[PDB]
Amino acid sequence: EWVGFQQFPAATQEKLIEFFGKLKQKDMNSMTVLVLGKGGVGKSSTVNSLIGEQVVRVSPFGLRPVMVSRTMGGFTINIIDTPGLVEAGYVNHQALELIKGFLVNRTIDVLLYVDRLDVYRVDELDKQVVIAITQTFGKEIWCKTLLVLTHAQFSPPDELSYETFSSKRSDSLLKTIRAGSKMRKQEFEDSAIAVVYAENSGRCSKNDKDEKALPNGEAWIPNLVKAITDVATNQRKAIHVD
Ligand SMILES: Nc1nc2c(ncn2[C@@H]2O[C@H](COP(=O)(O)OP(=O)(O)O)[C@@H](O)[C@H]2O)c(=O)[nH]1
Ligand SMILES: [Mg+2]
Repeated sequence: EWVGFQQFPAATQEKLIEFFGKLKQKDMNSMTVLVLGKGGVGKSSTVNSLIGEQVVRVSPFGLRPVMVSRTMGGFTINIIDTPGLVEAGYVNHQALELIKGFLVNRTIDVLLYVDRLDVYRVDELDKQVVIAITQTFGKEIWCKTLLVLTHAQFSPPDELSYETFSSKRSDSLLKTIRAGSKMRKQEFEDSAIAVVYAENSGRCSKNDKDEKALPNGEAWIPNLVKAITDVATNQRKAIHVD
């Protein structure tokens, strides 16, 4: 049993059942979502949120990946949660061979590249991480990618709007994904990487259906699974590691 699914709001399960069924007609009855990111960004919390139960560890401070599989009515979602890819402000190459080792003989259907919304810049390290992922998995992982921005409930401090701040922050990271993967114009706009927002804090405003809602009113956990279901299905080739 997927026990976390009975603890979702009534309207979140209505939508999840509707998205899993839309896959079960392309004859896909399972999918593998890899979760990659720097430490601190909320990768483990987004897994706990998606699964609807506390299944991976949550911390302000390693070491092996953990696969989390749940089945609901003929459909299997496997989500791999990884160590942070960063340490001492340098790309951690060991955490990357551990993730690489756990993925040999697996088919990755979606990558969720996770970062925080609530951050004012991107640097060399952010690009060093994009490049290490490209060198590990191939430029093709970015055709199966979602940019997932946690802390979505943040309020920019400086008299500057939520949509101005977040479209700048998104633009930033997508431009860093492009440069770091050294993809050409045509290849980059034809992976057309979507940006989805996450609010994992228990402090998170609910909408009128008890769904964890973004500042615009939308149940972010349905938005995330619609988007996952879509990359899993966009008919770009999936990433088999061997
Ligand atoms: N407010 C808020 N805090 C978050 C969110 N996601 C994660 N956190 C917090 O950030 C810290 C790092 O979380 P974790 O999920 O372990 O991220 P990881 O290191 O990438 O696995 C924890 O103390 C979390 O509670 C979010 O969406 N909103
Ligand atoms: Mg973690």
